[PDB]
Amino acid sequence: TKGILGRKIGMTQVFGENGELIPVTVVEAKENVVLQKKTVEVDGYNAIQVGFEDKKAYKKDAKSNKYANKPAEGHAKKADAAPKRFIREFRNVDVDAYEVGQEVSVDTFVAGDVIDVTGVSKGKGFQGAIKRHGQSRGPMSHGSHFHRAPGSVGMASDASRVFKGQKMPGRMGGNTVTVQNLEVVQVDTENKVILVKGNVPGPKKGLVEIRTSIK
Amino acid sequence: MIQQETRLKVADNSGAREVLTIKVLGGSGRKTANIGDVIVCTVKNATPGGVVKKGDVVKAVIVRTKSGVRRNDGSYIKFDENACVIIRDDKGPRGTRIFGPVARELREGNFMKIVSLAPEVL
Amino acid sequence: MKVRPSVKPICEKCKVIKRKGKVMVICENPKHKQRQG
Amino acid sequence: SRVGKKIIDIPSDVTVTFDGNHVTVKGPKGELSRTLNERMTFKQEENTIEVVRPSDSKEDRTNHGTTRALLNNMVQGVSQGYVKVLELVGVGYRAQMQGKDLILNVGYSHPVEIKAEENITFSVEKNTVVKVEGISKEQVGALASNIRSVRPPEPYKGKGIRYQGEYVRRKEGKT
RNA sequence: UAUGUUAAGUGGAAAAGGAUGUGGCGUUGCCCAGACAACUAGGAUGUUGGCUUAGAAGCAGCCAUCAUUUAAAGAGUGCGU
RNA sequence: UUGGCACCUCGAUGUCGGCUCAUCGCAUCCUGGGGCUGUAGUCGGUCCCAAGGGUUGGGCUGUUCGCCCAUUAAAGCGGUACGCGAGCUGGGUUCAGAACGUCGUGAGACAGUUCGGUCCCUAUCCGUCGUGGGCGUAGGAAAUUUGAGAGGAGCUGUCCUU
RNA sequence: GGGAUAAGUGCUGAAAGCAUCUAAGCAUGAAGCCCCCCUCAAGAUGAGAUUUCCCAACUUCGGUUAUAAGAUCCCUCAAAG
Ligand SMILES: CC[C@H]1OC(=O)[C@H](C)[C@@H](OC(=O)NCCCOCCC#Cc2ccc3c(=O)c(C(=O)O)cn(C)c3c2)[C@H](C)[C@@H](O[C@@H]2O[C@H](C)C[C@H](N(C)C)[C@H]2O)[C@](C)(OC)C[C@@H](C)C(=O)[C@H](C)[C@H]2NC(=O)O[C@@]21C
Ligand SMILES: [Mg+2]
Repeated sequence: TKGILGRKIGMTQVFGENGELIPVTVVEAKENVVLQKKTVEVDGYNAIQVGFEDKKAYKKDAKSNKYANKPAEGHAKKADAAPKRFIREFRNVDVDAYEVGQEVSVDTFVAGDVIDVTGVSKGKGFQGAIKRHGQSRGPMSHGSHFHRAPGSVGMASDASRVFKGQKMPGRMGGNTVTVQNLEVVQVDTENKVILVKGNVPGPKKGLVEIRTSIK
Repeated sequence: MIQQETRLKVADNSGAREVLTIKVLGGSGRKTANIGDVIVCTVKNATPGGVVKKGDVVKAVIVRTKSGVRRNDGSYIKFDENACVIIRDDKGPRGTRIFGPVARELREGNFMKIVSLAPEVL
Repeated sequence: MKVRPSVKPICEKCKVIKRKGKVMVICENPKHKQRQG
Repeated sequence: SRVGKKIIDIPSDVTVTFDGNHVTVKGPKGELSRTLNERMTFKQEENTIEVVRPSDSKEDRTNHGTTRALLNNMVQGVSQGYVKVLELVGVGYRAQMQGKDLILNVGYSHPVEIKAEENITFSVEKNTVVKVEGISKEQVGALASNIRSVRPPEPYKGKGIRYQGEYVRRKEGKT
């Protein structure tokens, strides 16, 4: 029903009614603007696109994503908006209620909703078999030479091959993760911040896509 | 964090001066326990006399572990020694002159005779 | 329900029927209900 | 097939509209519309209808008698009506209505509610005898089965929703 | 092409055995006097008589198992202890 | 499983237990649905459908196994070169030393014990886990995307109430 | 929480005027199947969809410069490695 693009600032704690330490993740949602209203007969599925943050305007000889390029200026000027930095869309919302060009405000959420925050994880880089996959590693003594490597990767002559999905070393992080059934403790309308009980995925200064639980 | 092969002091005049644990009841694969959790244990030092004697297998409930426990407000209670109290399979102690403090979390586990026969609930 | 490679009437009140491919016995004694065969 | 050929049917103050395959019967209590077997033909004389098998194959002898009794059930049911009676035996086992639905109290720590449907009516009697009524014999049968499946009879004290006059094999388990 | 067979994907892995699956060829005992169905038509008699057995009168077991009230009838074809 | 056959491998196919990692069957150990019972419900027994998931920690032996002590809802049976040593150990077994019992006149011998006894290899290809570049998608681009498919989860206890 | 099922339970129902879960049809029914939930996914060579941006001027005939829109080189960096 509701959706807002925000970014993660950090974590703190709130002493709620009945003195309970509620661990919280503060999220800064500001100038969320609808840029389109997808429709079933025009695009095949009804949804709305929200742009977050604020890039600078086009300049000739730009060398960074700080400034908008001509292609993006046009997309945002059709919604009379400023070029934005992060653009996502929401399907769960009902399109008739919204309108192209409106601001999505932190106050969309009331205290005590149930939301799903979808971000991207923090990068751990190239990581071994046991940190990436939770594997028990071998003996550290008693004359062992098998400390952290993964064990057998297969059988023998039957399946003279390694099967797909064998949990081997690679790059951890950089995965979209959706924590479910979190809730908001307070919405602040002036500093533009939605506080969410628990913890959310991602580095500090990241991007979170808060919407209403699908369960 | 109390696991098997952990030696605990007894906090009763039941007859056992110090005991060690074998299992932590409560689930397949359960490995650890804290205040308010029951275990199986065999005494290793008994008083001359007492109802419980050396080498017996007994139920018991943890009180005042040194890892301690978080409370819902962000308050933590820690202690300087592990300790335990023997039970009679009805959440009831054996001695009646329990020594040392006891946490307030034993109230919930309905170990009320343990909380009533205690120097300090905390 | 007995499932045996030999469905045969056990009582005189026993009727062999063929339902859904399988030769069964349906009787008023629930003990004599049988299935395969 | 004796059922089929021999036994001729008897339309009684009803209107059996044999429109090709799809028949219709309408009378005092309502209208029933079924689609009967293709190969079969029908000969309706005055106040009588006769079904005819095109051959004598096992195939055209079994279908024959089947949908000769499925017409009778329609005409006999659109004129006389079909009703099934269910009893409820047991201390505290009751039966009460709720307006187009029936609530059952059969010792289930929860009330069970059977909602009614088109062309089907329900009623109770002395809070024990439920009665399902309607024009289709296969709706009165379907519903009455649904209302006995709530708690079918048990073998020790007979407690449960039993069809009126249904032998409940009673075992004699002892304390 | 002609004439038939299967309904299981049989064809396109087993067997003793089990079966109102279906096709063929005989043989047959019954049937318009009207066999076979549930044909909702009667169902019991002196009489369990005798051994009557835990008393038990279609069950813990020898059956001595007589004629029919009768269109049709058995000291009960039979479900029972 | 114990075997029988001697068909590939003696210009070498490392053999037993344990560790790491599993994967598959179902004749199912638990959990779900049922027919039953010499099932009153809890109880158990039997058979059927079911393989989605789950299916402990220790003492003793090199042990697999088995017994025992505590638990658990359960502590399943098998295949995979009795899965897996170019992933690990090397306790057992199978070299040279030694010793006891036995056999041999003797050198020596025993699948009889016992103490000790070197586990090499920088990955070419297929395979697998990640991560780039090229090109194609009838113009060149920036962003948002539906989902053909594919993968992951999938367990369950106790208490209270009725 | 849907949808289709397994053993099973039925409803109406004849072959076989009776019966009967079955043959037509039509019900219900499991941690199982499908969807539902999380993630990857148009190299899905079938290469999909939506919005926007760029748009001339020599040819002697494009097998054409260089430029748009857009990027990169290079350099300061890390929420990434
Ligand atoms: C360091 C690099 C060198 O590697 C090696 O030494 C490794 C360690 C060696 O691994 C093994 O020991 N077995 C694995 C351990 C198995 O223990 C069980 C307990 C035992 C025993 C035993 C039995 C009999 C005798 C024996 O009777 C006797 C005598 O003298 O009579 C001498 N003792 C010592 C015996 C001891 C290689 C790899 C070895 O191969 C393997 O041996 C097996 C016989 C067969 C294996 N397969 C074919 C199944 C084979 O793979 C060789 C033979 O080396 C001795 C390798 C050959 C090629 C070499 O010579 C190279 C050049 C090595 N020489 C050197 O300098 O570099 C080396 C690479
Ligand atoms: Mg060779």
